[PDB]
Order: sequence, then C-alpha cells, then structure tokens
Amino acid sequence: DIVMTQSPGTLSLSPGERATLSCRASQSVSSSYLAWYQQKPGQAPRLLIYRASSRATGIPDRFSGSGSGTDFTLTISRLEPEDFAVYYCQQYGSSFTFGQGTKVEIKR
Amino acid sequence: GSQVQLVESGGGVVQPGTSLRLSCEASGFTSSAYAMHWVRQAPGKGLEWVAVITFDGGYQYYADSVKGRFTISRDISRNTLHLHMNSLRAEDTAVYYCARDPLTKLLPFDWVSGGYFDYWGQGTLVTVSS
Repeated sequence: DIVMTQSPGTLSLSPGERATLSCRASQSVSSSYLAWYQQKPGQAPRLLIYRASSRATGIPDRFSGSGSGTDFTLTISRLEPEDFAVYYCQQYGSSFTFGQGTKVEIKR
Repeated sequence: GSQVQLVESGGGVVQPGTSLRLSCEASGFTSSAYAMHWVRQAPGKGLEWVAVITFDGGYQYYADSVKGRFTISRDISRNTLHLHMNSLRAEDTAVYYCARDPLTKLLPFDWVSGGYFDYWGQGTLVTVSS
C-alpha cells in the first residue's frame, strides 16, 4: 500500500561528481525501515544501506543514507566508475515495496 | 560452502495459462533459519517484491499481483526455496530473484514491518510467450 517514488529518473554525471538521490514514501516509514540497493547492468541488486542510514558490510564511506518519515536520500560523495548503476529504495515499515529506480549514467 | 551462494533455476519460455516451478538452492548458510523471498524484475522496469516465507515455514505472504496464483515453499532437507506459479500471464515475464532477509522474524499480518535483502541470487528468466 505504501507507494515509493524516486527522483530523478536519470542522473547523467561525470566520474568524480556527487550524486544525490531522493526517495519519497506515500506514508511515514515505520522505524525508518528504508533500504537502498545498487544494481549494475545484467547483475543482481546489492544491499548498500538499511535502516535508512546504516551501511552494509563492505560498502565504502562515500555512500551515505539519510532521512526519516516520508523523505529519504542516498548520497554518493564522489562517483567512481563502478558507481554507475541503477539505485533502488525499499521500505519495509509495512510489508515490502520498492521505488522505481534512479539510473546514474556517465555523462557523454 | 565458504561463500554464500543463491542459485535460481527453472526459468524458460512458457505459454499463457500454464504452470511453472522455480527453485533456489542456497549454500554457505541454512535457508530455513531466515525469512526467504522472491523478487522479480520485468524487462526495463524496477524490482517488485513477490513473496515471503518466514523462518518457521508457517507464514507466507504475496504481492497482490500474484496472490492466489503463486505459492512459495521450502525444502528444508535440501536447503532449497521454491516458487510455484499457476495461470501464467503476460505480465509475469521477468527475471525472478531469490533473496535472504536477516531481520524478519514474525509476520502476523500482511501489513506489519518486514526486512531487507542482504543476499541475492543471480536470477532466472521466465518469459511468457504470446
């Protein structure tokens, strides 16, 4: 029932730039139970953040999650070549629902 | 073994209205100790949660798009997860991922809090022909 919406649809950036990704829930997310995933082309998703701000093991410091209530943010302080991918948010405060994804692609 | 692995199988080209069973073999962890999920991704679209089975095996929940047609089950003796899909429709075309959830323990209702997905398989593609 909780609808998750991500903005923007696509970010076109050069390596080294900062990326700020937004995720909005239609209802407040209980316990700030919000996760972020990275999905590279042709690969399975990879957990980046859980509980809105906790980094998963092995995730570099340049990734940070923040926010609460309905509005959440994933920040990549400096894009590395391996960071160009699709990013998804997922709430688990009430059942399990994903955002539609934000594509971070190399600027050409 | 040493690394955690999730390996899905069973995908292929299937005709509308038919049935198909997918399997997910886990290694490096005991799948019966975790909530286990199926998550699918239609071509060009985002991730869609499909189904969960709790660690006790007694609770299952499903997305509205598949409820009544799909069944999630587990073979504890073989460390395997299954998705039984009936009455396949064109909108079921997707790669189907098996995923582990280290947080979810109790799910008394379909609206209570759940968990996140810390390990994923590589996926198996199901294509409903036309």
